[PDB]
Amino acid sequence: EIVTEEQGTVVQQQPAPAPTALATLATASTGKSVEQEWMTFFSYHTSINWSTVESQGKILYSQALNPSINPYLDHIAKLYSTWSGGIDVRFTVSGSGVFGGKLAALLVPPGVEPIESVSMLQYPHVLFDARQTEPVIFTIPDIRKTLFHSMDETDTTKLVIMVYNELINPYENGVENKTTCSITVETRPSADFTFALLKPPGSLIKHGSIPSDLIPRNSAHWMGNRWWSTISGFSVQPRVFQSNRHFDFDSTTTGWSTPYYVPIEIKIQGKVGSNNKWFHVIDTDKALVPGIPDGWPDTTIPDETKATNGNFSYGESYRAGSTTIKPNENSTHFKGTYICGTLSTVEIPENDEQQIKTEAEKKSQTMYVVTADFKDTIVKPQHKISPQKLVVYFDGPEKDLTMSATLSPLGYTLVDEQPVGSVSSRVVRIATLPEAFTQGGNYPIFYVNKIKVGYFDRATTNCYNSQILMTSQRLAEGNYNLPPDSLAVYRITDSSSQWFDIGINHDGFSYVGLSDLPNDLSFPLTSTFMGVQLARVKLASKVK
Amino acid sequence: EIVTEEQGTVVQQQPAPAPTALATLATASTGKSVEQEWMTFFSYHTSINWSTVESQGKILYSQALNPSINPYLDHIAKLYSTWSGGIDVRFTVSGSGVFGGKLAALLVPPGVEPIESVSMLQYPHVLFDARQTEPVIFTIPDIRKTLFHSMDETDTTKLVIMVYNELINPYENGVENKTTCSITVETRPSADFTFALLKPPGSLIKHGSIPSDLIPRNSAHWMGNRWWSTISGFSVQPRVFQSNRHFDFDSTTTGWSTPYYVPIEIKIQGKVGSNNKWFHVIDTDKALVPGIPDGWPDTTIPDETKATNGNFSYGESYRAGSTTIKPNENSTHFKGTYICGTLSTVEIPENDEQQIKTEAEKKSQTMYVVTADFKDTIVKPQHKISPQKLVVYFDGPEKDLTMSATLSPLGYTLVDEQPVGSVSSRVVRIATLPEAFTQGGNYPIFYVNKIKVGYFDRATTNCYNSQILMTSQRLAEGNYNLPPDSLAVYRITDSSSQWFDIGINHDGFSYVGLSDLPNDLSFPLTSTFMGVQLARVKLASKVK
Amino acid sequence: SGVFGGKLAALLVPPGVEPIESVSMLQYPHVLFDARQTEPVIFTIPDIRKT
Amino acid sequence: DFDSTTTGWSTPYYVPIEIKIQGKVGSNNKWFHVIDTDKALVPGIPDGWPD
Repeated sequence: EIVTEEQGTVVQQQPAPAPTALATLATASTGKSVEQEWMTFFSYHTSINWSTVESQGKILYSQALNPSINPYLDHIAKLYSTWSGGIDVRFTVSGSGVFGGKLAALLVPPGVEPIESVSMLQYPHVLFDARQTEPVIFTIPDIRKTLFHSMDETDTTKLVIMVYNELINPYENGVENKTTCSITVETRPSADFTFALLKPPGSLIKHGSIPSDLIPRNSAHWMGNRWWSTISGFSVQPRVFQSNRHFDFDSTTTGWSTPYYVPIEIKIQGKVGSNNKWFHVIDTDKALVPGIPDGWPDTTIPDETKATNGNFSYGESYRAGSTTIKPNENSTHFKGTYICGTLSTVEIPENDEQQIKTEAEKKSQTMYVVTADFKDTIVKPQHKISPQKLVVYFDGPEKDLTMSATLSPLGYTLVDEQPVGSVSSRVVRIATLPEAFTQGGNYPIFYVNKIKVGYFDRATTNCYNSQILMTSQRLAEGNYNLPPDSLAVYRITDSSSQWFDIGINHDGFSYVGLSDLPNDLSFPLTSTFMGVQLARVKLASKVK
Repeated sequence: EIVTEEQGTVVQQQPAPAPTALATLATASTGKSVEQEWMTFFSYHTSINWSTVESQGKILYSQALNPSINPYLDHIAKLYSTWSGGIDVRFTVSGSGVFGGKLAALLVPPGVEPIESVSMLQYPHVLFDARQTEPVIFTIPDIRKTLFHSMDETDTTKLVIMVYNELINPYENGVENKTTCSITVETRPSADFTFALLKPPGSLIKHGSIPSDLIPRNSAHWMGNRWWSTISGFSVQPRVFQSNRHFDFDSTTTGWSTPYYVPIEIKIQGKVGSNNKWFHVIDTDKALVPGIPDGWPDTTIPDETKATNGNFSYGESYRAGSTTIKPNENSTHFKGTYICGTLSTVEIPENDEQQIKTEAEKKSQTMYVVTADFKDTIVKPQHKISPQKLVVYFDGPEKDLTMSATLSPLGYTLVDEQPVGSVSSRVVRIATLPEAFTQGGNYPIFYVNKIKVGYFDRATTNCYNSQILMTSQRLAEGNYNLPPDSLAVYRITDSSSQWFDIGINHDGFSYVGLSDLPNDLSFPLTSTFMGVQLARVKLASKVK
Repeated sequence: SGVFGGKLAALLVPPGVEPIESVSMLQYPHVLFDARQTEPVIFTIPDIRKT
Repeated sequence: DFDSTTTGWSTPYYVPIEIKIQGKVGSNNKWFHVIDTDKALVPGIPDGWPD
């Protein structure tokens, strides 16, 4: 016997009413009419502020065709794996009848990235005046070279709206008297829009999905990559770099820790006649790399020093004013290490010879972890990590003890006026060090955290990060698609009326269209995915 | 001017092709036919194992009508706010022609919870034999007393399948020779099924949604409520209780910390001529309750002791064998406190009189936090927390220092053989202490963690939890609906072939249909939401 | 043997999707043949492509 | 409680109480302790023990 997809004998149940009755009762109270109701109404998309300052050429809107534009389509598309068809877009302009000015509408073919310039108007285009009343509906046709689209495709037709003729106001007093009118954009799926093949519930996607959730909605959720503190600033460098918790669009990592902040479980060795301060780490419980423990800080001491017992000691030229800083003043032998509380617990042999148990009865102490070279007399900085260069510093034991501990990064032994990991030479590599250079008009950036120091009341220093923590987790555990020649763009909007575009390249680093972002930024920031653009295209921004 | 929902003038764009052409190309390569394809095929639901052991009366399947049954309907339902109509269910039985036996199909009205008993067959019912071939399709009609359904409704019609006549096999050798055949259940939305009113994208739900995601899919993600370790066992008590990170279905908490594990930021005071070990906490940076710091452990010391300097010291009758334990052996003055690493940093007055800076140049030390009474000479246990009873223990300072720190719970000072928080009297209340008692045949349970101690090599003790951490976060930040008389049920399935039902009551505590769960349980467990049942109904289980 | 029991489900997974060993895959259109088959079942695999 | 809940330790029925007492050797006292009980709702406390 063969059972088809709907095959089966239907049996009637005794306690069952007449469907038609209840059916209409529903339709009646509910008002149900059509099925894909979203086909019968325009849904908000975005809005445009056309001011009298924007001159001829300025692009005020550039959207590419894609089911994502419509919240409804976007949701349904999740069940399917194919799409095709266009999407209608409605612009509703509302300016004074006294105004003057005209916008231009272009339809750019697929496979060609439009540039912002008047020369764009040397292409067939439609105009609509500022005093336009009834909304205009432009249909973005699905010009494609394939039989249908894949959920991962993004190179489609594009509708661009640009300033044709400057906005004018007869009452315009001058330049410092900007005037502006709004334009609201809405979408409605076109008659020929269609989702195609359904995909089995648990199946996986052979070609990753579009990266639209790599940067959380509110900066309130922007934890760091290096440190766990909440991001509170940016840094536009001509060259960004990092290797630990940094993750690739291919879900690969040159690091030794996962995209999470978990406690560190090491094991310290202590023999007699050895060192009584700096210790070597042996084995580990939780680790991604066979030897190096998950989470182990990716930084090393600035200069070489001897394994001498010491404590905090910063010159007077520090937190007593706004003076400068001299690398000589700070003489904290364990400068540069990462401060992290712990839970100590030494082992006891069946024949406790020395006063071991005496140590096992001692209160655990905060260690000062780090990665460096150790020859029992000197501690030299080594950025090439290995299951050997793992050293901790504190009071420690003396006899032949095998003390195991559980660390938890909390602070950092201050060193200079410069942020943590701002120097390549000091960043713990491991084989290779990922990096992202300036690309024409896009400069890479570092996400600035705030790590705690260890002597100055409750002060802290700035810590650099290669990517928001969520960005790392998603690139890690996810499967995203992005053509190397391009980058996933996001709109960062300030708590005021300031904003700038951030683009993530295939490697995993974020870029910006500026060579330096402003300091004054009401940080309760917000983000919104824009789409995928080319790297050789300067990113947008309305700062200053 | 008034613009309707689709109003707008359509303008034709110059560079645009003929839609009809590309349209068909799609339809042709894609095979697109109907729109709600899920209306044309049965989708897997669940399966039933009918063995020759199950006797007349046993219910093998009891599903209530609800769009959630169908993965497709379930997804679409998210756009809407109303539903109504039935759903077809297909049973496909496959047993040997040599078998014998019959199952019964009932249709229970809404508003009546069926009980498992033969007396159920004294109700109209349909039978299908074990050697049935072609699948049978039962339609669950939507019998309702309202005009339509709300996404939060759950009290609908119910289809029950029960053993009518024991399964038989002529080759059945005996009792220890169980035989069994499979039955697979599938669903297909009925002709009259309909989603009704759409809901504005950002709007909120006035009546919370059904609790179907309160317990994660894999136990690998089951972190604790009290401790952050991964759950690894259960404990069926005649009375469960907790108050800290425990959350209510109303998103309320009688605790003082949020559903997350974040570092603790306190402030210790130290004056001359005071105590040199146990210290009082002053202010705090991060806290939910105005005075008590977020995360502060919810346990207190067992007995009263004097503020004397001490260290770990457990009798020999501990970790040297499998002996018992005497509360006299353990003389660790700070028994019961929570071990947690920290980052110390004392303040410096503009006129450092005493040797303050001398302290500011000292390596931070692990503190032993806890909640208790303090009169500088004696430390008595007090379960009624307040911004006063916050005391820490360690070496600390002596002069007039205002030392601020940042804690991080890592361990626990062992005390007895019993798990943490297993005693009401010791659990830090605050005004009231939530609890859940046995309910006829359902006994409340505790989720068992594994917290680290502080002296025994790398050993640990069991820690109790009132709810999986995710459960807490969701009840916290979410909006779920559940009639107090009922409880959200979940199927916990062992890595072998063992399983038991867990029901969460409105208060937030989980229950079980047994008075004691087995120890041997391959813990890579899995969970799957079953629905909402009454509390006066013993939960299912196939253990032993 | 004609005395056995059991069903086997067949399904076509479109391109760009990797199947997994889960019953979830059955929450998709599928036909099924029985262990006690008489005459062979022929499934014809369509060539779904965008080229 | 209205939901069959009881903060107590005994059932809504009056049934006999069964306990075990500890006989003291090195002492002459009249008050004895109870080791354990056989029938109980709450492990440890006998069902029906006075209020």
